[PDB]
Amino acid sequence: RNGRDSEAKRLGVKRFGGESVLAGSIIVRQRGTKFHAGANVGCGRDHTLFAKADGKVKFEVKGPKNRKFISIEAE
Amino acid sequence: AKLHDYYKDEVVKKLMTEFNYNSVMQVPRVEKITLNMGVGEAIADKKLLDNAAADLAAISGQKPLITKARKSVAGFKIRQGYPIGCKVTLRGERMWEFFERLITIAVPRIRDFRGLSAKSFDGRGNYSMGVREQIIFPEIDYDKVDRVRGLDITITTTAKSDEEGRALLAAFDFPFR
Amino acid sequence: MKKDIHPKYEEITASCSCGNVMKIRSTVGHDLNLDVCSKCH
Amino acid sequence: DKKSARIRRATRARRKLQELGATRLVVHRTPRHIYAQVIAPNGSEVLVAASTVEKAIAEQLKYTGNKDAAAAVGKAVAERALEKGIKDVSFDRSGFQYHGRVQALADAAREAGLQF
RNA sequence: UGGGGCGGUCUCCUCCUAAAGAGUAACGGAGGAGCACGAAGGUUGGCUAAUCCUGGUCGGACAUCAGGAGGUUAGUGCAAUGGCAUAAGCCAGCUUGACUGCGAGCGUGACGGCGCGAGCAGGUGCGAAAGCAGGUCAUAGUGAUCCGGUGGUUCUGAAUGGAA
RNA sequence: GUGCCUGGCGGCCGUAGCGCGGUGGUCCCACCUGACCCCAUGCCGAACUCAGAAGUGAAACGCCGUAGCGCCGAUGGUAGUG
RNA sequence: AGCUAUUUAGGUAGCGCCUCGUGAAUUCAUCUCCGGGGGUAGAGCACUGUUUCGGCAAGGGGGUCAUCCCGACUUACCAACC
Repeated sequence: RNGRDSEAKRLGVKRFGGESVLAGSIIVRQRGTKFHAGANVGCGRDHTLFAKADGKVKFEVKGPKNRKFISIEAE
Repeated sequence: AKLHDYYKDEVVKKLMTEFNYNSVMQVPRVEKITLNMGVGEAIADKKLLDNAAADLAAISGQKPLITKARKSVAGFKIRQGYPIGCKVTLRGERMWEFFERLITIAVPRIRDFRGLSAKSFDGRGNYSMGVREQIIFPEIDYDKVDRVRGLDITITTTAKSDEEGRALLAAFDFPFR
Repeated sequence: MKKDIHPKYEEITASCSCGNVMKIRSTVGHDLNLDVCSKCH
Repeated sequence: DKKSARIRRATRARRKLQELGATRLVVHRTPRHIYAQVIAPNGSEVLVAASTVEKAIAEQLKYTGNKDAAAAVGKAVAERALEKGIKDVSFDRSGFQYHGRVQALADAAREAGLQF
């Protein structure tokens, strides 16, 4: 048997790279840690990446294991 | 330790000519030895381990560590997190002192033992040997013991070759064959 | 050496009828004689 | 292995500091010698590197590798920390157990005047 | 309900459906929840597998020892997806932040409502300190309003002082 | 003027990594001796730590070769597609 | 002629969509250049599933038998894992 499905959680990147954001704005709502927090970016309890300061988003790849990092350049 | 200095003198000069070791650090040094006591009957008897634990401590000079059940084998009625194994490691000064306790009076105490099954190696210079009894060790009182608990000894050295590891056993008057 | 968990030792001279009487840090009770040993087997 | 495990033991707190932007103070400890240096928050350049290998201090020491020697270098770096202009520094474990000489070195920085 | 009686379904979570933002239907396809934990929570410190390969008291492919390869194929209170060693996985010490008052700015909704959150004030705890802690790896574990109960609080209390 | 040495902290995360062979020790480093006590092992100075240090370059680690693999990789064609 | 909810399903309410009024920032749209995360088409077989035949081939059965506990040969037969 089946015939039931949950309602979508509306995830994804809320603010794409290259966007001037305000502090506290949500950048990425994910389940796991597909994207790790970088500079001026905090990671919520729900692994939701938000802005610690104002500035433009800079999606980058760092670390020895090549994982994506989101940093904000307060410019 | 009497044979620790005995090791420091005649064993190294013996090794320098047998395999032409151009370094004294290139000689295999006898490291830790473990006295394994995997009882296996600890499925319901909590008291059974305490004997072979304290007895293993009586055989050695320290209290052994209780080895918990790693996997979950339904065949032996065990799951992850069950106290069943028991082991004690002799390393350092007391490593040599216990070696004296065995190769002098305890090894010839094994019935009809004039030579050992030498081909029981690991492949990387370390020797293993299990004994079915406990009586062979001088610490056993014989009359107070209620069951034959056999222990297993591992000779972990830094030797990489088995015959080079057995060469280390040769310098300690080991009855082989 | 962690305290309280260790049994005590004693300077036990492994006595032999031939003369292989040598001291061993052991924990039995006394010094006993026997024939079959390292150099009397 | 010893060295490899130490680095994987220190990397936890070290990543927290590079996001905190704090001026760190790393400590390298070996049986024969003990090092202590200051690193600017950018991560590449170092400022003051006072260690036991500096013979200008070894001529006043007995044997590099003991507690008092750790207290000697901690004094030297903390004094030169102010001599170059480093006020507040965050101490770093660098994987070493905060008990022996490292604790002696950390005390030496605190009694000299360095802030932390 | 492809007409109805017989069986299912109705709220919530995961995957596919779903056409690389989000969303996205079927009596379409696979599964689960209606709790749990005083610690499985916080912090400090430490540690890291599975699976086999060898010689081994009983003991054998299948306990336990050591070596080796191997590499996260292990594990994560629970379903699946994502995540994880800087471990969130495992062990231990110390503890109660499973804290009160707020909340820049945000994501998600027609709305009700839900979710994330730096920083600020009081005060508490762990660590030498830097710092960290307002539940748990995250996503389910729950329901509006009315009526009424228990405790606190002069805020009101229909002449005034009280009380209901 | 710098060169070869090791060690420390990063940038950059495989053209940077394994594998094989060859070297390296005054210095640095690792290993090593001892451990009543600082501290520690749910057993053991293995690790942790202190006090020290003779010896060695074996192991580890560094470096030099080797491309047997790994990894990297256009031009062009093809698949697909607005 | 959609979304959400509804003893709701040819009804109704909120938002979307239309009109009139008023008020506002090159605000909005098209193309070019630049900055982006995506993982579908295609492609591929490390992982996750699964295919086929072939090999190993355990349980072995039964006989030349042991005509006691073993099991050798074994016609060859699926063929747990790899």
